[PDB]
Amino acid sequence: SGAIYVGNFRVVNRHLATHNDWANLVWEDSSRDLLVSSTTAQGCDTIARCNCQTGVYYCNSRRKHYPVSFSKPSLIYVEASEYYPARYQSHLMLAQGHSEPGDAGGILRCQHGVVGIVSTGGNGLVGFADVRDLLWLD
Amino acid sequence: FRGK
Ligand SMILES: [Zn+2]
Repeated sequence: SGAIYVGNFRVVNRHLATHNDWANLVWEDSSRDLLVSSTTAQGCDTIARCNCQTGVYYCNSRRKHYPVSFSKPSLIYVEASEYYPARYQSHLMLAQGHSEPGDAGGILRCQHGVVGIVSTGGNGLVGFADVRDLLWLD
Repeated sequence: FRGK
C-alpha cells in the first residue's frame, strides 16, 4: 500500500512518487498531490462511485484503521512544507483526527470502494485527496 | 502536505 491499484493504474501521492512512477507517468496534478502511473499487472482496488462523506482509513503512524467523517472536496490553502510552497490544494477533504508526518498514503475507503488518500494534515485535521472524480481509472 |  501507500498506493491505490485499480485496473492497470497505480495512484499515489505526487510527492511520494518513485522514479519508476514518473518513468511510467499517465497523469499528475501538483495542485491535487496526485500522480497516476501504469502497471503491467491488474490491480485489485475499485474507486468508489458515490458522494459518501464517512468511511475508514489506515493511519500509518498509529498502525490502525480509523472511522472518519470528512467534508466535501474543496480548495484549501496549505502551508509550505518540504514538498510544496504555500498554495491552494484542490479536491481536499478534511477530517478531525490524528495526524503525523508519514501518514500520507493511507487509503480512505467507504462501502463503495476507494474514496481518497491521505495527502496533508495538521492542526487536528487530516486532509484526504479525493479520487472519485477520476472515472477513467475504472 | 504530508509523507514523512
Ligand atoms: Zn461510498
